[PDB]
Amino acid sequence: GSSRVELFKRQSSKVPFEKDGKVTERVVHSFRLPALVNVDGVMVAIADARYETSFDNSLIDTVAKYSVDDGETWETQIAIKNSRASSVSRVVDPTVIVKGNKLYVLVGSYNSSRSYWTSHGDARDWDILLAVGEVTKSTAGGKITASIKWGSPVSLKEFFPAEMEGMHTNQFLGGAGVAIVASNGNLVYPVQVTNKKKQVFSKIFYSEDEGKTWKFGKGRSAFGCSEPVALEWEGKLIINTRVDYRRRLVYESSDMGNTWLEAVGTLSRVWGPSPKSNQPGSQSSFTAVTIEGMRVMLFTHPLNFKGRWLRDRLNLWLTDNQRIYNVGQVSIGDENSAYSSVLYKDDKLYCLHEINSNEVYSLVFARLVGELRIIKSVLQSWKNWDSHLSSICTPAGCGPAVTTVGLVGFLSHSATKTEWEDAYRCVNASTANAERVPNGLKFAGVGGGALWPVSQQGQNQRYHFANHAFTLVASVTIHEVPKGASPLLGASLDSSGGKKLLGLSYDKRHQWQPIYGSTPVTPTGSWEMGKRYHVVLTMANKIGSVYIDGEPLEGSGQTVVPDERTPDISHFYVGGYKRSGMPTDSRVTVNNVLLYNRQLNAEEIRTLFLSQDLIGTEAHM
Repeated sequence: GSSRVELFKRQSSKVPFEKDGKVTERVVHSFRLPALVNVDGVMVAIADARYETSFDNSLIDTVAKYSVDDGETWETQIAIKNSRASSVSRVVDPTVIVKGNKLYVLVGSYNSSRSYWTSHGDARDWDILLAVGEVTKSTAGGKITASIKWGSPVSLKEFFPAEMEGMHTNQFLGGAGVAIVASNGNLVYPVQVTNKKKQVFSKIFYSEDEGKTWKFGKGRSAFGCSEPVALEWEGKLIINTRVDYRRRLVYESSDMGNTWLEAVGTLSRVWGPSPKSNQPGSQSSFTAVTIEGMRVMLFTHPLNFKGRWLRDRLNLWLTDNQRIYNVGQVSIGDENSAYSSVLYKDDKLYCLHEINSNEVYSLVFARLVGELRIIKSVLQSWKNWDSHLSSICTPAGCGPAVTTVGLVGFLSHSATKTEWEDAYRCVNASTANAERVPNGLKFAGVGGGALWPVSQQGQNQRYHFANHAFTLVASVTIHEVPKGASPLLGASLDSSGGKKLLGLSYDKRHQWQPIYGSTPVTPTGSWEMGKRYHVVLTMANKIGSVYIDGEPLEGSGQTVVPDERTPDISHFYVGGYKRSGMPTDSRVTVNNVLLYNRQLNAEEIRTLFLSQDLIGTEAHM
């Protein structure tokens, strides 16, 4: 269904180049840095127009295209022009906010420097400009048209302090793409800033007065975070950052960037910049939108299988801040496709992104028909499994409802010869020696069990939250007394399962063996063969607990990770290690595995234990 047109056409599309009072249509080398938004039904595409070469330090104006026929035709204009002082004069990384009929565009402007802004030792070639574009629509003679009056840029330099906590400032740019209007009316731009030590960091730069004046939040990301892109979610700014050669860092701020906290329990470090997460990162589109009644976030980044800056394979992601789903590749085949901008308008999905051959960049305008289709299906799957659980009439008359808050994965009835199927469709677990049973799998034999990947997910690690906090729940039944300690459930630190963050085993004397990190295991309680047991493992604040049938076990509530270090879980193991190299034999049935991104409370745990017979997806198929 999806279709595209080369909309900003390299070495071809012309723009009105204005110098010293004179305007001429001028062909442009390369187009980059797409920003695609909506203003009262008017579609607006803003970007770099790189006249002579794709090189960063060269002649660049900020181009605008606009369409009132959902992008079948466009008008073309230059939104902002550089100073024309020299052949490297340039306005850069145009960052857009829409509020009412106004386009607020923020750009760096450089007169003559022949080096990348980040390499600079002073602020002698730099200024930070804001220009406002006023969109007007007309209905003359029954023809819907639009026009945009671009005001003169204004310097916001007076608003950049010489100092921030522990440093002296140098320069700052917007993070590019599209920024936002906060619910309180504030213009909010995430910004990339340099200090005299040449560190790059990201901040929140905001206006409470329609851009008259600006202020910076006192807080900041870690050093090395550039081109931040932001959105607002349940009252907080979520600042999504690029870190060259490292996983992307994601932050949350509830007070206009005054205080920043890494989004460890949701989105930070999920997205790698390449298969080995050892290459340059990218600009990313990141918006919060509503689709079929559901508030969600869309996020794009290229997979960069090729490496360096080529950045092939622009991929789109969908999240409700709990589950994270891979929509798929937006770009075509293995073309280089780095920067992008996703717009949801009148229930249609679009993307303006780069394609680059031989360092010559064009921007394509794609109708993401196939992608939105996949999105709605996944979203209806989410709403409906949350509804299922939610509608359950818990035992003690109706009890407290089963929590879906923070629930990320659900392994139940649906299964396959070699995979166990996630109800929320994001991450399946692989299985071995498993026979299907109502709402679960029956496992047996050395090498049996199911593995639910964490770090093993690869480049994009959606369960990364597990290192900071989680609750893994399951119903289990043991079918033979073991010859020795054998596994049922757990979070493994290494490939085997031999090193465990937190886990439950069972032994030859019919006692439970909970494993807390590397602490010596002390057996406890009692279990009978053939009895269905409820198991819950929680982990939070470096403390681990293990519950059976709703009550904690012996020693529950122990430290499982040293103060200093952050864990790096490899996978969860269910009903065995799923490893041929591991000598144990778990003859067990696991049903309804649940995974939450927080430690459930007493009550939630009791509820789940009481409703084990009801959550299973067998009929609700």
